[PDB]
Amino acid sequence: SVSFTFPNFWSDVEDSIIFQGDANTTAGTLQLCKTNQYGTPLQWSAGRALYSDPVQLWDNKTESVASFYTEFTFFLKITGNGPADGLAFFLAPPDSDVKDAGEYLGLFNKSTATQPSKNQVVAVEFDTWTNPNFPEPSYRHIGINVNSIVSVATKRWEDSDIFSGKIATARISYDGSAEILTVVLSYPDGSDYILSHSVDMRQNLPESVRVGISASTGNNQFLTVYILSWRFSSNL
Amino acid sequence: SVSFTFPNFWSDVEDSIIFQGDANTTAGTLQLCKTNQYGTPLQWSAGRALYSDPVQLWDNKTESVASFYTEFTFFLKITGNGPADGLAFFLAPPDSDVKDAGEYLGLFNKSTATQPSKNQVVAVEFDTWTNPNFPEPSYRHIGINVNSIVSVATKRWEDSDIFSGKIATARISYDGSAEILTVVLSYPDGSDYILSHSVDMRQNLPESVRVGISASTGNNQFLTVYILSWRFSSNL
Amino acid sequence: SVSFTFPNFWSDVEDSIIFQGDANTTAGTLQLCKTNQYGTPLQWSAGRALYSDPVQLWDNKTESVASFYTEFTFFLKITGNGPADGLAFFLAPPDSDVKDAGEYLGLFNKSTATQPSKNQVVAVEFDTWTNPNFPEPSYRHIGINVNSIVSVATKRWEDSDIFSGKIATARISYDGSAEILTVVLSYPDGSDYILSHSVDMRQNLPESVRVGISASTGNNQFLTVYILSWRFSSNL
Amino acid sequence: SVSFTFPNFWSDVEDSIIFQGDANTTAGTLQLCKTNQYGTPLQWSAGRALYSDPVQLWDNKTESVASFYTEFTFFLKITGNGPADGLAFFLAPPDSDVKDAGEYLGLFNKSTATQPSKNQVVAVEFDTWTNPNFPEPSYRHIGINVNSIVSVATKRWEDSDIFSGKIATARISYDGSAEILTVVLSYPDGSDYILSHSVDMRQNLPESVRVGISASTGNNQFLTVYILSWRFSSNL
Ligand SMILES: *[C@@H]1O[C@H](CO)[C@@H](O[C@@H]2O[C@H](CO)[C@@H](O)[C@H](O)[C@H]2NC(C)=O)[C@H](O)[C@H]1NC(C)=O
Ligand SMILES: *[C@@H]1O[C@H](CO)[C@@H](O[C@@H]2O[C@H](CO)[C@@H](O)[C@H](O)[C@H]2NC(C)=O)[C@H](O)[C@H]1NC(C)=O
Ligand SMILES: *[C@@H]1O[C@H](CO)[C@@H](O[C@@H]2O[C@H](CO)[C@@H](O)[C@H](O)[C@H]2NC(C)=O)[C@H](O)[C@H]1NC(C)=O
Ligand SMILES: *[C@@H]1O[C@H](CO)[C@@H](O[C@@H]2O[C@H](CO)[C@@H](O)[C@H](O)[C@H]2NC(C)=O)[C@H](O)[C@H]1NC(C)=O
Ligand SMILES: CO[C@@H]1O[C@H](CO)[C@H](O)[C@H](O[C@H]2O[C@H](CO)[C@H](O)[C@H](O)[C@H]2O)[C@H]1O
Ligand SMILES: CO[C@@H]1O[C@H](CO)[C@H](O)[C@H](O[C@H]2O[C@H](CO)[C@H](O)[C@H](O)[C@H]2O)[C@H]1O
Ligand SMILES: CO[C@@H]1O[C@H](CO)[C@H](O)[C@H](O[C@H]2O[C@H](CO)[C@H](O)[C@H](O)[C@H]2O)[C@H]1O
Ligand SMILES: CO[C@@H]1O[C@H](CO)[C@H](O)[C@H](O[C@H]2O[C@H](CO)[C@H](O)[C@H](O)[C@H]2O)[C@H]1O
Ligand SMILES: [Ca+2]
Ligand SMILES: [Ca+2]
Ligand SMILES: [Ca+2]
Ligand SMILES: [Ca+2]
Ligand SMILES: [Mn+2]
Ligand SMILES: [Mn+2]
Ligand SMILES: [Mn+2]
Ligand SMILES: [Mn+2]
Repeated sequence: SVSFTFPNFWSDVEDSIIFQGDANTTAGTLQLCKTNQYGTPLQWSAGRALYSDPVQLWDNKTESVASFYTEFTFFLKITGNGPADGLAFFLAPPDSDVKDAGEYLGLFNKSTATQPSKNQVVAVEFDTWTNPNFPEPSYRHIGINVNSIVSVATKRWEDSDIFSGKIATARISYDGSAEILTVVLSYPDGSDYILSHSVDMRQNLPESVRVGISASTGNNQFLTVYILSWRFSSNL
Repeated sequence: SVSFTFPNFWSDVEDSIIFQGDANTTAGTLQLCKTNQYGTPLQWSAGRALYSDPVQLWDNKTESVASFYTEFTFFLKITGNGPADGLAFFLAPPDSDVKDAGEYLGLFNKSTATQPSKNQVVAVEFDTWTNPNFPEPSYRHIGINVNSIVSVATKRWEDSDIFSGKIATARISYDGSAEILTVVLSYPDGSDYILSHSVDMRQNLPESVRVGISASTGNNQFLTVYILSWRFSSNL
Repeated sequence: SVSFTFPNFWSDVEDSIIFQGDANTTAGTLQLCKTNQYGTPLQWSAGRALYSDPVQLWDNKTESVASFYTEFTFFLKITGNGPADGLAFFLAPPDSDVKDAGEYLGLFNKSTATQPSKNQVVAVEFDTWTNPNFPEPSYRHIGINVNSIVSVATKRWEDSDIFSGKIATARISYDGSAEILTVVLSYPDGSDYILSHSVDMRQNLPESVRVGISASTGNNQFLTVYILSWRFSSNL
Repeated sequence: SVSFTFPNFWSDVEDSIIFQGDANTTAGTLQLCKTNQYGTPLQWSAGRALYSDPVQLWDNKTESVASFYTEFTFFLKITGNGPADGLAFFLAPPDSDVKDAGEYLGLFNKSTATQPSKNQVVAVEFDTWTNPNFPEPSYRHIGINVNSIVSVATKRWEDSDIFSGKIATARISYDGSAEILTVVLSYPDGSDYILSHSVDMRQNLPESVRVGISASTGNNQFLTVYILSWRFSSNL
């Protein structure tokens, strides 16, 4: 059983959050990627914020899988028409470090991003940029990734919400018995996105893992991701 | 596309909410079942609060199913050791009225509660009382009901949370493409319940329906359910 | 050095709040005056909710009036054009009990309401009814009462806010050194009422007092006051 | 009759807020003074954020000082034992620009900071550093400044709250009729600071003024002030 709550990141979350890549706290929020003194986000950057304590995903001698829930708010600071690349919530082995930037969201490497058998990561992505390098929706989208940058299921993410300049609330749940991952993205306006898909953690990740949030950028400099709050709870 | 938000029920929600059975507003909240002048809940009562506007669940000539999300907070005013019977969120034909009280949660009739083919209702229940009349967990529980008072899937609901005297937050989502219903129950302490199950609305409900919240009581008078807030959104 | 916080009144505030007259808790709120089973407020009723623990207002040889701050939210459920009589925050001797209803706000008796030397109560009133019995604004108003139902200072209270059907936030502060009482009434719309006046508690109240909120009604039955939250802190 | 509300500073408040000195927005907040790429605050810096629209303070032949109320939250990011210099809310002529840093809080010049007749500024200061250059409390404090860096009235500000690492809420009100300025500083823990003092804006400021918040630093580099939200309303 694991749980934590960050109403904000004003306190010294140093002894509770592992910062990878560019990740760090900025004025009570988590800023995954670096910006210059002029507030302009740097190109090809990546960062991740992983919770220190590990999570018992499942048991082998019991085959019993754990359930978990996470909720976090984020703001997309967009100053252009081509924001990239987005952010993602994810689970990975405790020693997993930041990977490639750009379309890989700091989760995979260029060489194996499309090879599930060569990865150990499950994530829900909020993709603000359609990439031609591999198969994916031609529109902004939300998706569930199982050991691959190519989502197993996606949902269209409206630009009116992406460029809304409003605080979004992401909720992700997983029922260990049913083996179902669900994501709900909500905007203060009146729009909710719902995406669910069956996924068995036992065949995609080790018994013990860490949870975190990742973000990255490519050539454009029109986007900076900020996480305002974050809580999580898990039960075997 | 349908959506609404009730941060509270202080306003005159008369021209937006259909009250069934005992249901009504009480000091900014929805109180489904009646209590006396001494605050004591009456026995064998039932009540439902349905949103006026109908929701397009699915399309026949398109086979396309809609997705929706709902969130609401509730408080369990318990004054004894045997609180019953609980509450539930549900979807049913627009002309569906309150049914039997007690273990039926105002959703089914005594005679057909266990006969799916004789019902038109999908619900997520928060059952505070184990009934011997039909099969169900011997402990307090949360469940998904598909045209029957006998849940297709359940999750244990800890008494420490039920008798916590705290405001609970219920979240229910449905992905029309994946045909998955998910429920998350959260307590300000640090406990989250997650329950997901595949369910196809097309074979359980008509194209157009109404959403609502229901509650009922039996012989005991140790429980009074109050809904503090409620919002919903749906998209075809 | 006394302080307390009530984010709501869902818990059993029995062993912390002294209920006088009709006062009691109702669905997470404080309802000072009673209503029938039809939700209709009874005529000529009065009620007060005083915090159990007494507050040290001042001292003699020590010479040091205590400072305090209190904040609370309330809703005016109005169903007619003649709401009466309103509510008030007050300080009085620990053994002070509810007084007369109607225009006296449960704070004074009919025979001495206009005689300062015969009373022991300082209060901030939110008067929704202009009375001709004694001098007072011919319009709804907010006021500072020092041992009298006749305010020493008042501020007009716009009807657009009174019948707004929105939750109001009251803030009352007192600087024991400057001997100044300040009241600020705020509405979510965009209106703030400010009223300050010099007042020396030492010559109007005993060294030890209790703080509370009261309300009352007269002939009309168009108003029911509800207090949703309440907090207070003091320092000698 | 001017009013504005900033629940945060995530939006482009460019066409609503005049940034002076180092002031600017940082991740949804206002950062008055600059910090390097290492998050270290620069020495001897100053910045102010004034609301664009001017406020009508008072009139002559009309005789009617306007009343106003303002509320804002701020966080003191402290990394050392000598945080300086603090922040302040103020009113000054519309064309007033940032002044000297250090102990002057960006509000006065070194040569005239102690000369009321040479200044046009009324403010509430939150001084985290006792200066020996001029008379002031030998302990951290809150104060009301009338055309001088030497407060006419002050209140001790406990270090437990200053180094608390929690978000503080400041509330400032002014009754134009009573000519009374009141400040209330509140911490989520359970401490409220109250300070009131008589002040006539008519003899200290022009008929039209601008309101804002300022901050500054000296030699030490242990403090960085952040304003998370800010709202204000006024009425002639
Ligand atoms: C406020 O109302 C409550 C209603 O609950 C009163 O307490 C109840 O009193 C009845 C008997 O009159 C008991 O059967 C209940 O068990 C009590 N309820 C609780 C929660 O204890 C209470 O007396 C009223 N307070 C005042 C001052 O009249
Ligand atoms: C919900 O409760 C309200 C109580 O406010 C009921 O309204 C009252 O109804 C009675 C008759 O039943 C009238 O005499 C009163 O004038 C009504 N009160 C007000 C303020 O108008 C209402 O009937 C209840 N709703 C339902 C569906 O039962
Ligand atoms: C506050 O900082 C912002 C940083 O964004 C400054 O505005 C930027 O100015 C640079 C050039 O110096 C431009 O490339 C950016 O496009 C601007 N950003 C935005 C959002 O417009 C701004 O000048 C600073 N304000 C002050 C008073 O110094
Ligand atoms: C996150 O940002 C902070 C900025 O506050 C970094 O802390 C500074 O690190 C430099 C050296 O890298 C030190 O000289 C400063 O003294 C530090 N500042 C403070 C206030 O202690 C921190 O290094 C960053 N964390 C990571 C993992 O990069
Ligand atoms: C014009 O298309 C761009 O070509 C680049 C090589 O010339 C590169 O493929 C780029 O994609 C990269 O940047 C975008 C936008 O910033 C995004 O971050 C991608 O993930 C990243 O690979 C093409 O857009
Ligand atoms: C002692 O068991 C009770 O027997 C009753 C008949 O004598 C009846 O079955 C009752 O159940 C009813 O009340 C409970 C508790 O209030 C609950 O509401 C059930 O749904 C309702 O059927 C038995 O508990
Ligand atoms: C018909 O008007 C009533 O006259 C009374 C004397 O005959 C008395 O003034 C009464 O006022 C009372 O009711 C109002 C409205 O409820 C209010 O509560 C007053 O405080 C109360 O004295 C008149 O309505
Ligand atoms: C070494 O102490 C410094 O002496 C200065 C004169 O030589 C001056 O008093 C200085 O104070 C300055 O820095 C502090 C801390 O940052 C504060 O900002 C004061 O306002 C500023 O004048 C002393 O630190
Ligand atoms: Ca992409
Ligand atoms: Ca049951
Ligand atoms: Ca009156
Ligand atoms: Ca100083
Ligand atoms: Mn993608
Ligand atoms: Mn059940
Ligand atoms: Mn009055
Ligand atoms: Mn000072």
